[PDB]
Amino acid sequence: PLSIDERLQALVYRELNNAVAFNKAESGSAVLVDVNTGEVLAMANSPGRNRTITDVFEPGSTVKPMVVMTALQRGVVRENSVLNTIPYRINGHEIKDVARYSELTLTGVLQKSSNVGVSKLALAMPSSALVDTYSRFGLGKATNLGLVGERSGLYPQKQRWSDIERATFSFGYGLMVTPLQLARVYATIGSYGIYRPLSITKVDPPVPGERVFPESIVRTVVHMMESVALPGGGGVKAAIKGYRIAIKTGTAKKVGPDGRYINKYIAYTAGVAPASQPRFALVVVINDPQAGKYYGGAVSAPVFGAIMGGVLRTMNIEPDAL
Amino acid sequence: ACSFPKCPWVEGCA
Ligand SMILES: *CCC(=O)N1CN(C(=O)CC*)CN(C(=O)CC*)C1
Repeated sequence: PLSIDERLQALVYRELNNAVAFNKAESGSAVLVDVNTGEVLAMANSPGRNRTITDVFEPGSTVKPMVVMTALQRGVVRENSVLNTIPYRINGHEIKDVARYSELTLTGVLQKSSNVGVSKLALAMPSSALVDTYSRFGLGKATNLGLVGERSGLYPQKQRWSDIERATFSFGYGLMVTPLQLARVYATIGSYGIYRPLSITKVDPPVPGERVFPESIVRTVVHMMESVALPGGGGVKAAIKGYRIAIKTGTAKKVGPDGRYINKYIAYTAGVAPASQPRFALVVVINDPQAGKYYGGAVSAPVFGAIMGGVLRTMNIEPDAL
Repeated sequence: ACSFPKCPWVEGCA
């Protein structure tokens, strides 16, 4: 007895197919998860013979919330901390943001997706800290739904860490995830730190999970993430009238089997909604967009908003904005 | 140039 809700599957496929066409993209995937049960409510590939739900990509900015949660847990920062976000060098490598800010709050670090801010959190913690947190939220763990190429992503078992490697890991690079893995991360965010397996078969709630992160810290960062879908945030194009949403939008470049990059982009948005009491985790990935826009916020955020808004209406979720 | 995993391409930071 499958967990997929065919209403949600049909609107996910419709919106994903339209976004793949609009962006003149090779393909796209979307995965929708119930943050209380781990049930997969929708899971779509576009086109339907391009089996991209299990393709791996560097998760980029979608890991930044986990970096803020870890820094708060370790007491590197407090809830109202302000970071110095002036660009600087790590081992000769210039660390910069899209836009230069001299300083950001922790909310600003997510709103502006500050590489400078998250690098300073990372280099204030042992290299083991983010390795442990990412693992707690399921990165490097198999998903077990029975799909071709499924497996466990590309996750470091690293003995030795340069400063720049510690920083790029906090940015979400030098590791790879599947859409299913990332959806499970965001389901663990939506539950406020309860890790549950994905299911393509129905379960009866409540589903006991593994406590992998304190509720207070995860909820703190979910509220900070709301800024990303407000003006001046990287994910404003994902905003849904009537709802608070907690998202991150990001971009990777495609890696060949030689570990060399080619000039094909992977645009993604991951999120939970409604942010007041999450119901759903959603991941949308657009592969090789070719209509002159390449980044997550431009390419994948609009379809995140179209799909999540359609889900919230279909499932009669009460609007939680204002 | 960039390479995976030792010198990744990073959004917003050349
Ligand atoms: C802010 C940019 C950044 O951290 N990186 C990009 N970069 C490049 O060399 C471009 C591919 C420096 N980085 C390294 O990991 C050093 C090889 C990552």
